[PDB]
Amino acid sequence: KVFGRCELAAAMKRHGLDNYRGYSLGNWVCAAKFESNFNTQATNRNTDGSTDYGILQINSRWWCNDGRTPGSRNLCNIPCSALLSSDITASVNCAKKIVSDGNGMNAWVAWRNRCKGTDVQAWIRGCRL
Ligand SMILES: [Br-]
Ligand SMILES: [Br-]
Ligand SMILES: [Br-]
Ligand SMILES: [Br-]
Ligand SMILES: [Br-]
Ligand SMILES: [Br-]
Ligand SMILES: [Br-]
Ligand code: NA
Repeated sequence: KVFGRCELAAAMKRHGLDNYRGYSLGNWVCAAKFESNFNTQATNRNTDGSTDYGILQINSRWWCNDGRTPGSRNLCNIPCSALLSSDITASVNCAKKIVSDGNGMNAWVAWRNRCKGTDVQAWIRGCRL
């Protein structure tokens, strides 16, 4: 499923992401846009053999199990396929654990490179919230 911008904002807000760990709602919508283009079915292989999954491109090296990343951990205790549902609950709960591990949203390289320090409010502008 390809969310719309204001649709994903409201879905993130309902799952308690707005201002989670100090990060306003626009940061998370921006991060989803540049990691997945709002597509819950997005996947991308990394050079090391791991794969990134779902609307927030969560990495199989650390966070989920896909059965083909030798020596990885499964810290969210979840199969990576659960991160590809049209319901974003599993993705949101795993993001809350990632963003609390010490490096904040710098864990998402596109956030650091394309969202950090920008007018992130523009991403929720005009949405009925
Ligand atoms: Br957009
Ligand atoms: Br594995
Ligand atoms: Br394979
Ligand atoms: Br583990
Ligand atoms: Br949802
Ligand atoms: Br932080
Ligand atoms: Br914002
Ligand atoms: Na893993």
